[PDB]
Parts: sequence; structure tokens; C-alpha cells
Amino acid sequence: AMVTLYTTKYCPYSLRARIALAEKKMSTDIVEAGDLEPAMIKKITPNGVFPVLMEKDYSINNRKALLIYIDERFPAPSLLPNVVNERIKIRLSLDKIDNEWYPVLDQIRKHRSDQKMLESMFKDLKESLLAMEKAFTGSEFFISSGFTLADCYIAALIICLEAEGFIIDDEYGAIYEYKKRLFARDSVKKANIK
Amino acid sequence: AMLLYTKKDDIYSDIVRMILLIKGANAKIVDVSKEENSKHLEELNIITPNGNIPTLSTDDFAVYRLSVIIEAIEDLYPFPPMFPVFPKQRANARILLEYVNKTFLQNIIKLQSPDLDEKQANEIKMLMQRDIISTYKKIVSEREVNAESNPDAQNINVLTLIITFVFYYFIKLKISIPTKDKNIIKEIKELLSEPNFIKTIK
Ligand code: PRO
Repeated sequence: AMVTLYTTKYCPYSLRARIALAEKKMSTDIVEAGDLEPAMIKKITPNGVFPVLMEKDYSINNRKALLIYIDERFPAPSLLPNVVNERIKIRLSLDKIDNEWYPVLDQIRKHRSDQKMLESMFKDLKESLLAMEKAFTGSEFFISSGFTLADCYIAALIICLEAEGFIIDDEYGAIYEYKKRLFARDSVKKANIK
Repeated sequence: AMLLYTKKDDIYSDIVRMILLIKGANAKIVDVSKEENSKHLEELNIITPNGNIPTLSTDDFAVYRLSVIIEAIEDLYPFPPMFPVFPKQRANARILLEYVNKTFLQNIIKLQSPDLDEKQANEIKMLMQRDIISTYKKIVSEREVNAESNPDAQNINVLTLIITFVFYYFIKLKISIPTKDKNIIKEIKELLSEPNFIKTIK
């Protein structure tokens, strides 16, 4: 009731924010936009960018800054590794996921009407995942001991790729096990139901 | 154990070198453009996808994007604090840093390409002149806000630092700073006269 997150359906930035807020056990309440008038929508976020986290008179919708703000605004439990060197590599992974993997989801959405262009995009995305299957071996979550923001980034990316028709199944190996572990977690599956 | 891969006249390299200087860190600065350090150049393309400059490398990691490097330096050297103290201000500092990078920093880099058209280079310069003063005023305001929230605290305002090199490379690239405001001119001269900045540009 104190803080409110305004979300959009099928948006990975909205999904990974709900996963992160749930991991924080914050008293914030989710409010699905689209159910609100443009008079309210244009007042929530002036530039119409979702998701939007607001409390009091502050309001943040910057994509690359939202979850970092979430983890710092509600500090416990920490969503970054405690060891400095692991945290530095997680920060680089977050930048690589936002700049090199989320655009793959973006182009799959934009050209989903073209079946032949879609089949090739799914084919290149499978080869990309299978190439880094070794990086998912020997860790309960993504290259870390515990649940981090990277697991939030990846979960929302898998949920949205699943809706587009891209499924991670038995053939991905350690990636598939990590996915099964990832979706077993309460915050991920609370946001995955639809 | 910490190594910083560097290129001459790279504005990202000069920013990071001034940051490492303030935090009291002692990293090995390697100008990769020089022929003597060509053995390090071979090492860089191994640990980075595109021989990224600059790159902060230790025995454990190798990071290369400016926002990531600044965040990593803040983990390795907490003193003095890099960002503001409150979370909304810290988020605002990261949004503004993303903006200064998109419109100024990587356009300063594009102007160093050798195959640029005259009209192309002039549009890049004119577009930065269009927003430089407006950007500088936001940085001063956001710096005055954080000072109000914490007078005792003394963090290195990283945006004021980065904007100092924007002005320095403005001067290097013969781009004029479009303002007749004698106060703004007085402050830009004072930014360029900070001792840590003077030590960085040799
Ligand atoms: O935008 C960045 O952060 C990277 C740094 C080197 C050039 N591009």
C-alpha cells in the first residue's frame, strides 16, 4: 500500500521487477496498467514507459536502473553476491543480458508475423544457448551461490520467450536444470502464472 | 594485481584513470596503443570479446563498459564514496550518467573515426553543443541536491568528474562551448583546474 508497481502484460521489465519485489517481501501492491484511464496513465508515467515504481512523489521507470534501485531501496535480502569479485561479474552479466540478449526477444516480437524469419531467429538463439551450456554447470543459480538480480533478468526473459514459442526443454542440459530450479522458486512462479 | 588497459586520447580511459587516482588505488596503467605494450594487446583480445578499451582486469575478472567499470571500482575501493548516499539520488546519478554517455561520451569517440564525412562530423559536434550547457546545469543541480541531503558527507561527484572531460575533449576537438554566462565560464575553468584532473592529463 505504501509503494506501487505499475506493470504491463507480457513485458520482461515488468516481470523481472515483480520477481525482485517478491524476493524482497515488500508490502508493495501490483497494479496492472491498461485497466487505468489515459488520464491516470499519462500521470503515472509521463512518457508512457512501463513498468513504473513510485512511492510518495518519486517515480522511476528507467529500465537499466529500476532493479538496482529496488535492491538498494529494500536492502534485505541482498540480490547481489556478497563477495566483491562475484558481484563485479554479476554486474557485467546484467549489462550483457540487457544489451545482447533482451534485443533478441525484442526482434522476435517485432517479426513474429514472418514465420520463416522466426524459425531462423529461434535457431540462432538455440545455438547461442547451447554454446554457453558449460557456464550453467556447478551452481544452483546463475554463476552465484544464491539468488541474484541476474536470475530475475533471466526468468523474465524465459517467461517471455516461452510465450513467443521458444521453449527451453530437455536438450539444453544444465541450462534446462537451471530453468527447472528457476521456475521452482516462489517469486518466479508467482509471476509466471497467467 | 589490478590492470587497466588504456588507449591514448580515449575519453573513457581518462575518466577511469582519474577515478582510480582519487580512490587511492594502484593499478598498472597500460597504454595499449604503444608498441612496447603490444604483448598486453594480445592479452586483451583473449580476455575481452573485442579488445575493449578501457578494460579493468584482475586475476578474477575483466570488465570493460564504463558504467560497469565505475560500479566495479566502487566495490574494490569504497573510499571516498563514488555515488550519493540515498537510493533515489544514486538512481538519478545512474540515469544521468547513462545520458551523458549516450549523447556526449560515445559521440566524442565517434568523432575520432578517420573515415567520417565533413557533414557527419559537423552534425555530431553541433548536436553536442546543443545540449552541453543544459546537461551541465542538470549536473550542477543534482550535485547541489546531494550536498543539501548530506553536508557532512564528501563523495566524488562522478558526473561532475565526467563532465570535466567532456569540456576537455570539447577543447581538444576545437568544439566551442556555447555560453556567454560568465559564471558558467568561471566554473568550467575551475573544473579544468582541479589538481587531480591536471595530474590525469599529465
Ligand atoms: O558505452 C560504453 O560504456 C562502452 C565503453 C567503451 C565504448 N563503449
